[PDB]
Amino acid sequence: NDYCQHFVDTGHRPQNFIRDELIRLKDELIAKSNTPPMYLQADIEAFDIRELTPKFDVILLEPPLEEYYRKCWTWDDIMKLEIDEIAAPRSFIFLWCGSGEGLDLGRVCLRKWGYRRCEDICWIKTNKNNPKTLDPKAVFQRTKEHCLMGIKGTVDIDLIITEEPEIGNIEKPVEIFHIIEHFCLGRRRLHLFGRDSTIRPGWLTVGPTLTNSNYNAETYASYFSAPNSYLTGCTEEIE
Amino acid sequence: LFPPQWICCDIRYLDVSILGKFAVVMADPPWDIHMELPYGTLTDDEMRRLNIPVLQDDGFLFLWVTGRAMELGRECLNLWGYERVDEIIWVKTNQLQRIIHWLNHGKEHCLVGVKGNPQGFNQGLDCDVIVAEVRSTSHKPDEIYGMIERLSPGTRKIELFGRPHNVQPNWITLGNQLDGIHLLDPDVVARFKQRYPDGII
Ligand SMILES: O=C(NC[C@@]1(O)CCCN(c2cc(NCc3ccccc3)ncn2)C1)c1ccc(CN2CC3(CCC3)C2)cc1
Repeated sequence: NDYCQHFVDTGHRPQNFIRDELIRLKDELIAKSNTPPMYLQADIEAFDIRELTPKFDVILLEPPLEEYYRKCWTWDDIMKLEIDEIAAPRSFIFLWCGSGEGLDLGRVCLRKWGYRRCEDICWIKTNKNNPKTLDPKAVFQRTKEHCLMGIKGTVDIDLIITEEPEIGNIEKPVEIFHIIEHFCLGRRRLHLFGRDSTIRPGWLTVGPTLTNSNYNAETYASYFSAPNSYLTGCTEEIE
Repeated sequence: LFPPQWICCDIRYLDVSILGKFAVVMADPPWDIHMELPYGTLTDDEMRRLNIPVLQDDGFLFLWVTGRAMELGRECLNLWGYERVDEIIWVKTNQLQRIIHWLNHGKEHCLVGVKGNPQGFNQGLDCDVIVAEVRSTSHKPDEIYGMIERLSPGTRKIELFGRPHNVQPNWITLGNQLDGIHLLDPDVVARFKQRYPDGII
């Protein structure tokens, strides 16, 4: 059966018909390792990023693109972020890119801050509860977003399938956090452009819409002072 | 001439200028993806040097990428004069509709580049996600010919590095495992005889 034809016929995106412990202790081990959640309201355009210390093992960059809203950041603004200055020598980035120019401009950024792309994670949005308006350049209906993963220095698939959120809901699937956390990449984890609704144990959120802050660089670096500096986030805490 | 046509050859050495202009190009190149080779790869410069620009004036390029070709194909796609404007991903399932480095790969990507100013194309009929069963290895799903047909019906299309199961009405398949030359468009036949009078390329 041809689900591309079926979509031309009925409006059901092909992904709608994708079908369908053991790794559960690694979830407890992440949770035991997770630092207290930390959050800081900041206007990142006008905020000297270096103030965020120490260097991060993982950065999750979720800038508010105008394409999400059918204050927005252009790729002009994102590129000029000095991400290289707060990223640990060996470290990872997960960059939400949307589905338009970002799939290219986000790769420019990854190279600009000095990462090589190792993984292209697609969020495929089903429309099971509503069998869209197009971008001028668009050739097909765009039914997914891309989260690019970059590495610098020396269980899970690259897909997240969920139902298209309500128009004007800009949240990305929490599953990205599981994928990231199951990688065991370190505990200094930074979420740039989080919201109140994205604050999470084992993460530092920084964003303009945060209503409360609790960040303290000194308190923050104490979660990683010896003997905890090199943990993966997937091991038992040291006694 | 609507029915299938194909050319066994090496897209490196074939003078693609004889084939005229196409509404859609599709290419499934053997990128050197710094891994072990179960087929002859092309080098990055051989990739860059491919004479894709002569094939179109206004129309669409479809370009399968994987690994570091995701970046490199963006380079070739740009060098050849295309802007990337979409990107299809094919979700690989089995017969029961469940999905088949750092992550396990559940998909293959196909960049969509545009060139010139195409007009009269049915933009927005399909969506950028394919769900289709994996057949052989290195085997693109037939569904993409339907999306390309709806997008630009009746028009001339050309496929690079196709295999023999890929030969479709309205297409000309180029590949090194096809069974000789089979050409029906007379203008093509003419130019082919003119450029290759002794039949060898
Ligand atoms: O290569 C491959 N398959 C062997 C061929 O034989 C096949 C027939 C056509 N084909 C040439 C190759 C050619 N030059 C090559 C050459 C260079 C040096 C010495 C000998 C040959 N010229 C003229 N047709 C190459 C190949 C390419 C891409 C992929 C990956 N994608 C496939 C994918 C789409 C969806 C799944 C993703 C997998 C396999």
